[PDB]
Amino acid sequence: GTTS
Amino acid sequence: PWRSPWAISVFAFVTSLLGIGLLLAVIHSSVTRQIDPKGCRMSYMRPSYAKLSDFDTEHTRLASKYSLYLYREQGIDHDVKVRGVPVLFIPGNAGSYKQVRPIAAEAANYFHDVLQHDEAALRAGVRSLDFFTVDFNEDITAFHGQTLLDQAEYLNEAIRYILSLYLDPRVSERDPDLPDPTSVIVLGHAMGGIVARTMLIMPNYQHNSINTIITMSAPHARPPVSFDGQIVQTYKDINNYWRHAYSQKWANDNPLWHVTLVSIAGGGLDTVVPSDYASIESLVPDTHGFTVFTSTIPNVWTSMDHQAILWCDQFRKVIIRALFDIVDVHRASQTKPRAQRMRVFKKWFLSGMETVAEKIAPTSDPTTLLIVDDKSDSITAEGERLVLRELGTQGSVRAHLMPIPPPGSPELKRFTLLTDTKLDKPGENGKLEVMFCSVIPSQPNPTGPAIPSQLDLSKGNAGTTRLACTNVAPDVITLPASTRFARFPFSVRKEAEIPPFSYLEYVLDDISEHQFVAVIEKATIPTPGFVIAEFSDHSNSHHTRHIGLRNLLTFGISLRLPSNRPMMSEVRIPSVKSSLLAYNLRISALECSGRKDLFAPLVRQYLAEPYESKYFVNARQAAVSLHGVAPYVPPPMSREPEAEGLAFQLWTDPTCNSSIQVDLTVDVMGSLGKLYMRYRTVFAAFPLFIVSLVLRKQFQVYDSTGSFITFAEGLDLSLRQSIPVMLIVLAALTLSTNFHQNDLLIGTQDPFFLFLIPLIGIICVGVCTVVNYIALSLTRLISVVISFIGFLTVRFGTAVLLFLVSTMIPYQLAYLVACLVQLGTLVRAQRISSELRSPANSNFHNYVHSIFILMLWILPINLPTLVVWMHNLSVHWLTPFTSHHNVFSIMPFILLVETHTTGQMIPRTCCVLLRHITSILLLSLALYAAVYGVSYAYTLHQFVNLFAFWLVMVHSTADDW
Ligand SMILES: *NCCOP(=O)(O)OC[C@H]1O[C@H](O[C@@H]2[C@@H](OC[C@H]3O[C@H](O[C@H]4[C@H](O)[C@@H](N)[C@@H](O[C@@H]5[C@@H](O)[C@H](O)[C@@H](O)[C@@H](O)[C@H]5OP(=O)(O)OC[C@@H](COCCCCCCCCCCCCCCCCCC)OC(=O)CCC/C=C\C/C=C\C/C=C\C/C=C\CCCCC)O[C@@H]4CO)[C@@H](OP(=O)(O)OCCN)[C@@H](O)[C@@H]3O)O[C@H](CO)[C@@H](O)[C@@H]2O)[C@@H](O[C@H]2O[C@H](CO)[C@@H](O)[C@H](O)[C@@H]2O)[C@@H](O)[C@@H]1O
Ligand SMILES: CC(C)CCC[C@@H](C)[C@H]1CC[C@H]2[C@@H]3CC=C4C[C@@H](O)CC[C@]4(C)[C@H]3CC[C@]12C
Ligand SMILES: CC(C)CCC[C@@H](C)[C@H]1CC[C@H]2[C@@H]3CC=C4C[C@@H](O)CC[C@]4(C)[C@H]3CC[C@]12C
Ligand SMILES: CCCCCCCCCCCCCCCC(=O)O
Repeated sequence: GTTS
Repeated sequence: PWRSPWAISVFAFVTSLLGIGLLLAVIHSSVTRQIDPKGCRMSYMRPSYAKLSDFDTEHTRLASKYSLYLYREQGIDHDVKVRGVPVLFIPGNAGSYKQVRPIAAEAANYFHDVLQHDEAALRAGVRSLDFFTVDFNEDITAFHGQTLLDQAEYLNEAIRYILSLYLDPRVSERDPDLPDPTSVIVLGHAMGGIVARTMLIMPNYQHNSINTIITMSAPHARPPVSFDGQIVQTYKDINNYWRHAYSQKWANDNPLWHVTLVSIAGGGLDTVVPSDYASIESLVPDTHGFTVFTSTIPNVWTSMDHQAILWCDQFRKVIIRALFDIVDVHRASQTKPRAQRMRVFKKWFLSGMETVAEKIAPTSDPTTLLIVDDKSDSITAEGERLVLRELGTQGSVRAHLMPIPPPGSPELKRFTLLTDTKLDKPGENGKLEVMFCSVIPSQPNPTGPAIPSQLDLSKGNAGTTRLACTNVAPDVITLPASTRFARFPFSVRKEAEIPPFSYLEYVLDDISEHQFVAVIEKATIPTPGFVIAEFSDHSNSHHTRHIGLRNLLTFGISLRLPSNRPMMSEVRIPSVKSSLLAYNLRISALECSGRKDLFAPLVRQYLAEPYESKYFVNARQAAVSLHGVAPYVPPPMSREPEAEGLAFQLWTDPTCNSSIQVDLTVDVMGSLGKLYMRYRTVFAAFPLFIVSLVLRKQFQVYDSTGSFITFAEGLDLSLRQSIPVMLIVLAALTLSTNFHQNDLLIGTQDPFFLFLIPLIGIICVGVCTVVNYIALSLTRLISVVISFIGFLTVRFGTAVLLFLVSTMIPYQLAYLVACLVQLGTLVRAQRISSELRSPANSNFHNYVHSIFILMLWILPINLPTLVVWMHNLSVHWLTPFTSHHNVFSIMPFILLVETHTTGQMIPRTCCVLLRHITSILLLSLALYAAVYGVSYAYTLHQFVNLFAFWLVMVHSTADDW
């Protein structure tokens, strides 16, 4: 995934 | 004669135009002038949260409203088990529990990548950090004090649950020989830092359960707004608790003896919480905590938002490294002792050039013995700078030994070394190693076995002088890389980051026991790198400019540092202390003749009062904004005269043989825009100073002539005599061991800042005029809607309110409803006055309008409590209300609004005594709003309630009710  | 409510005097219009103009100039120049560079690199992660749903209403009543989560980073944390040190993150006013993503992910990754393989660090007691985060439903703590207390109580119970987790084999996997955890590390953001401090004074606090508090952008010194009395009282409680506890002489009597509090402030880019309020200098002694700005944190060197302080990449790396250097799972409190924690926090958060900085190498154990020939080719003459323009010219390991001058001379001397090359740690091979060498006597005098001591022999002959040498890597000061291709101390792109400079600064007395400073050039092939080392005299390097603030603001200050100046120069202006004044710094071009300079000039703009240093790489033109003596914060503690005011530390290449010019002038518009953070809260109370003086003039003329003039006409009459006189009284009031000296009026008793009283007065005059016109427009607009409904019809065709407040309605909802009913009465009065245009109908309209303006200027204070109550209803939380306080806080307004709906005009006013009571009450309200309005804005509702009660008494029995 990965978010900020 | 009938004078329109819309008409305004030229005098009152011009003054209101200047007030609105000065408001726009302050607001505009606070978002465009003296703005710090933004240098936060975005952080990305894979978030996951495990709700600890077994922490329920059996443990605390608030668990039906609040929730606790364990952060799990996907790909690193594969199960919901605790395996390390518990850390608790507390979000701020309307913050999210999900704001723990960046700091918790960095901790999860760093232990995975580095520490879990480091067997020595694991042997020393380092484990994972378990990040627990708390869901407060985005509750507004800054505006409600019972919310703050509820959060603190919930989190004390949550800490008990968290520490119970480490007792359960089904939830905890730890080494069996480890002690049980008895403490949690608390990281708080904004009002979370206050919840963290509030937690230690609550009755359900478990002793020794918190020893480490780190807060990011938390207003420790002062409440952000004072709209709630419980917030103000809780701030008094916690601030008094810290001050009283740390004022104890015997540590056993000090409840906060083992507690360290570190306050990190975003700086000038933080527009939610003023960075002035983050100062804990009046709360925590330097042995137990400090306030640091993100602009002085090494490898961060940037200012931050309120929200960016959590997700900044550079900052999260630093905070995680600091947190990993304090944990110790061999101790039941999962941290190192208090002094060791303070030393680590100073290493990771501070520049290293502070007075509280500790020097390790001068008095530590030697780590190498250097054998060097007796020919003394390495040993240079005293008083010569060592300049290495390239590393590895000769092709062999070299030693440059610089003899330390004898301490016989009285004047203070320093050794300074600057290099762009990384300095080798002990027992490591690199390009460069710097070390303090002491002569080993040729006589076989017994000493330590020197088993850790490695040996470097560069003699290659029969001379073979022996030196015991200590590596200085422990005390290296990291400086931002100042090259010609650099503009900021940071880099938002990781690829473009320049490896920082290395700096050593020592007082001669610290290292006098040694005999040499050895710069070991280990490079063989020519590689880029420079080294400058020298001893300098305090007279040659440090300059102080004793120039008054008046002359500095008039002319500015200009210096000419000579060509024969050291690498590092300091310029101190002791008269630059205010946080309200901003400057412009200019550094002249370095006309390096022939050769290029080894590095570009570096300027460190720093204050000792909080730890705020700002770096300007390749400095030519710098905006100087400092967080010094702020208005409403507790007074600064005592300091030596050598640490007062603002200082600039300058690094230039000393081999250029060119003088440098430093200019410092005042930035008038930047200084003007500095006022927004400091005085924004003045505008919930101080416009009531103008309104009360206008209502005083309206009632004076009415009681004397029987014509109740319009608000604009009352303002015109007040600006001529009444308002100017009472601003002079406020100025005279300001001129006439206490930590609350700075809570009243303009926050400062300094005479220089007396112009702030006229400034605030004129801006408040403009704001009151604008709000008057807004209310007139709203009345006319509702009247137009009513007339339009009437035409559409024509062409196409009590005493119960007391019961409501006592049961469930907070008096703020009743106050809003009273304001709406007053607006309805105002619309009715305006319509009647337009239809009939009687002098009696103009009086009632003007009177109702002025009372509406008075009611409307209190609504800002009451509105925050409505949003809290509506939110709690949404969450299904019910808060009981004390009927005695609700009824007495709203009944005078209810009775006044009812009397106005009956259409009764205030009776005109032993009779002169009743005439003077209205004047005295309104004068006292004006003065009270001006003086106690910033710090005690919650009392204005009660005082205006008292005024509404008197007007109900004049209405009743001073006439036929
Ligand atoms: N990766 C890692 C991470 O990342 P992220 O996260 O993604 O990040 C990044 C990003 O960012 C951004 O964005 C962001 C994001 O977000 C997300 C998030 O979300 C959430 O969280 C959130 C929360 O929730 C919220 N709430 C917030 O919070 C906060 C907290 O935190 C804190 O703590 C506290 O403190 C606070 O701050 C809070 O907030 P609040 O509370 O809410 O708010 C506050 C403020 C604002 O408010 C407003 C106010 C109101 C209004 C009113 C006013 C008044 C008015 C006036 C008057 C008028 C009247 C008229 C009259 C007439 C009558 C007659 C009749 O506050 C403030 O600000 C204050 C100030 C202002 C105010 C006031 C003033 C006034 C006045 C004054 C006057 C005058 C005076 C003057 C002068 C005088 C003097 C002179 C003479 C002498 O926030 C947070 C965030 O963080 C969560 O999530 P959830 O939960 O799931 O969800 C929920 C939602 N809600 C978390 O988790 C997350 O994370 O995103 C978004 C989108 O969506 C956005 O939006 C945000 O922002 C961006 O970027 C950025 O970043 C940073 C930020 O963050 C920065 O730094 C940078 O730079 C950039 O920009 C993006 O792009 C990114 O990506
Ligand atoms: C700086 C402050 C004054 C901002 C408010 C400006 C606006 C709302 C004010 C300033 C001067 C005002 C005008 C002054 C005089 C009159 C004459 C009157 O018979 C009708 C309204 C009218 C035409 C006013 C309308 C509103 C007005 C234009
Ligand atoms: C006569 C005029 C000035 C009255 C209008 C002022 C009202 C609408 C304003 C003034 C200050 C405002 C508050 C300032 C900031 C916050 C924090 C936020 O998290 C919730 C809303 C809340 C609590 C605002 C509610 C509305 C508020 C009370
Ligand atoms: C006309 C009325 C204007 C009054 C000005 C009020 C300014 C409000 C300031 C907001 C306080 C900070 C909000 C929460 C911040 C925190 O979490 O600490």
